[PDB]
Amino acid sequence: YEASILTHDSSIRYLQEIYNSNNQKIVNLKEKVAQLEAQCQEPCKDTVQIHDITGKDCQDIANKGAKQSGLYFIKPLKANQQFLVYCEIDGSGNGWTVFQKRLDGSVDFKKNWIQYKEGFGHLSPTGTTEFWLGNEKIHLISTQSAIPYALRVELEDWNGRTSTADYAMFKVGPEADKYRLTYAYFAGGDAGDAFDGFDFGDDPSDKFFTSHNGMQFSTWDNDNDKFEGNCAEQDGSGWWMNKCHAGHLNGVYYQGGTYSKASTPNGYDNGIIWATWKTRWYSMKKTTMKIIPFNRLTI
Amino acid sequence: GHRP
Amino acid sequence: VIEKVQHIQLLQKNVRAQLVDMKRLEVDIDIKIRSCRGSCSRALAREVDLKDYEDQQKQLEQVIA
Amino acid sequence: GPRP
Amino acid sequence: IPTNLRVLRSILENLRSKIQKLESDVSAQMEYCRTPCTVSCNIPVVSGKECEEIIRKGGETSEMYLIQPDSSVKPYRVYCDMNTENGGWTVIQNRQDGSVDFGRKWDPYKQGFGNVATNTDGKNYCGLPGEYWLGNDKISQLTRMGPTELLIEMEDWKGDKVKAHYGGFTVQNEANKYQISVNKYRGTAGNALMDGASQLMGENRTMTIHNGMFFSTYDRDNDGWLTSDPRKQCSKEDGGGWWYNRCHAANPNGRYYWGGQYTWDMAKHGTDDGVVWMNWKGSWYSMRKMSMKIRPFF
Ligand SMILES: *[C@@H]1O[C@H](CO[C@@H]2O[C@@H](C)[C@@H](O)[C@@H](O)[C@@H]2O)[C@@H](O[C@@H]2O[C@H](CO)[C@@H](O)[C@H](O)[C@H]2NC(C)=O)[C@H](O)[C@H]1NC(C)=O
Ligand SMILES: [Ca+2]
Ligand SMILES: [Ca+2]
Repeated sequence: YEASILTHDSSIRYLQEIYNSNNQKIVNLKEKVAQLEAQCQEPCKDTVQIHDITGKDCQDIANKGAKQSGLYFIKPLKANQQFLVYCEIDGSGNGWTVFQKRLDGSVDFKKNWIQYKEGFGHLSPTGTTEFWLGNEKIHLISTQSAIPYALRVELEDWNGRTSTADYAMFKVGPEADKYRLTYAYFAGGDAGDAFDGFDFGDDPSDKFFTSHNGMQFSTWDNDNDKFEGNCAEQDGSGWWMNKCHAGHLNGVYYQGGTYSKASTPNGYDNGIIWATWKTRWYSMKKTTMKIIPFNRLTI
Repeated sequence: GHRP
Repeated sequence: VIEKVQHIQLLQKNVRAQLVDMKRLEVDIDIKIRSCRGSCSRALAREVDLKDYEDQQKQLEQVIA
Repeated sequence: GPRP
Repeated sequence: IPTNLRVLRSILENLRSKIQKLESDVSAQMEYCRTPCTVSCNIPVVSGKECEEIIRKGGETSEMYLIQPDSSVKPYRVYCDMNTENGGWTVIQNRQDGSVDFGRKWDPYKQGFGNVATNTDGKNYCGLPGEYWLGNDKISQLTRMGPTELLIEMEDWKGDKVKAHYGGFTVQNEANKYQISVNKYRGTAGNALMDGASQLMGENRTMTIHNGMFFSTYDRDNDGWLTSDPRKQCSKEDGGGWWYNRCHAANPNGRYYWGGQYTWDMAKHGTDDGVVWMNWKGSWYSMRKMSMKIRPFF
């Protein structure tokens, strides 16, 4: 209401007090702001981590002490540079180098030559993602000076059953020879030797024309199969085609397992099939192709 | 900016 | 220039300095807190309003005259 | 995939 | 003295309360900072010396990739832009929110800092870039591998975009104070690196050219500002590590001001720190988005 001139003397000092107090609090706040800063420099912690141990392949790593399955860097002898791979290390010192993985249809496998050559998909530290490691790498890993390799295929239907198929002296050629697939023989497997062809019952040569040992890798943009048509193209995949296939792991992902000639764009069976274990109209739920030094596979 |  | 009039002049230059000073800490803190979003679990959601600071700044000067 |  | 003591009390009490709000807001942040943010970036299979090789190897999606410029150092994560202008762009600097602090010392600027990428929501891979500075040693090495062009992109808080290309971009090693060199400019954001601050004349505009400058950080003065006051360094004021001259036309690594518009009485040292690029919005506008990406020339 406009106090007396005698109020001024006191009222004026009341400001000086809260003003100075304010100042102090500001000095202490700037301090705290300084400490908060040392708290906000780190980046978010990434769950996916790559291990330190490296070798010529997963088995080398598994033999250097590696113990848990995960992402590692490997570098085969003749490899120009190292590359990230997925290693499966069981409790017996076995280290598998996985190069193909299907499990949900997340990744499209209708890729071109180069893509199948360099690889595609994603490597996850828990083997829960689909991918194609890459023909070139597969070649390097399976052709290291005097080291017989073995290939294991693991199937899993939409019921819960899981079967395997093994191949001794597995190998993939250089690009010069279209990464040709070859092996010494079927090493057994309750999944069946679908690499030896299948008597589909549509002709006398079905066996021969659907066998894979010796086949070169083929893609829509690079046909190297034994068929005037384009296997890789009509079946929308990248694979060691003949005319065309008994096994088709990089095939179209069909949810459920059962698909009809109508489901396909061009009648022919183009799913993830393996003739010696299921019908040509049954696509697998989980697919996995891994290799390891042969001598390592049960002596 | 500049520091003339 | 009187006994108190000199005091009141210093409290003007002081609150004017503190009014601009604070107006800054308010911005500094807004940036510093947001810059924690890429480190910490979360960043306290907030919004600055320089209006109140500007309103008072123009408000002070009016009386300082 | 036995092509005719 | 009449209604004067009246106002002076009102403002001081207001500030008092405002100090209570900030003390309060800073306490919360401190607690939330007792635990980190997190990401889960499954690494893509295809890799290469850099993004250009990856795109050529068939990596056609913009996400985080692992690249190895050379057998020397171990592979490191980077964000690849495979969509802007034929892709193959390796992001070396990114700004989009104010999540990461850029006012760091020399070492963090040398090793790199920030988040390279974050999860795309519901996805196992990180297809979104975060805010980050790749690292000086890394940037220098990429440029010296061969001719490198530089693409700088930006956007205001309203959505307008402008780019600043450079046919030649190089960064010398640490021994040479990461000296920067660019040329063959073009684009719509204005050549702020070579020519200098567009709105300045003669001598003034020159002291704002970055080309040829050395990299400086608030704890390592290599600016084109010859002075004696230990507080008059372009990195201490303007905040953030950059190829400051005297002081800048472009402040890509400046303070991220929300809203864009900002003024001298908001700035810490009253300077024009803030994601600025004068040649387009002037000295008092902080871009909403700011990024620097490289790619082999040809
Ligand atoms: C170079 O800039 C300086 C700094 O002044 C600031 O920047 C100017 C571009 C302009 O925007 C000013 O309003 C800013 O304050 C100029 O400073 C001159 O300094 C002298 C000596 O103190 C003074 O007498 C002048 O009036 C100032 N500038 C003028 C003529 O208005 C300087 O003049 C600028 N010179 C050039 C190269 O343009
Ligand atoms: Ca053919
Ligand atoms: Ca200096």
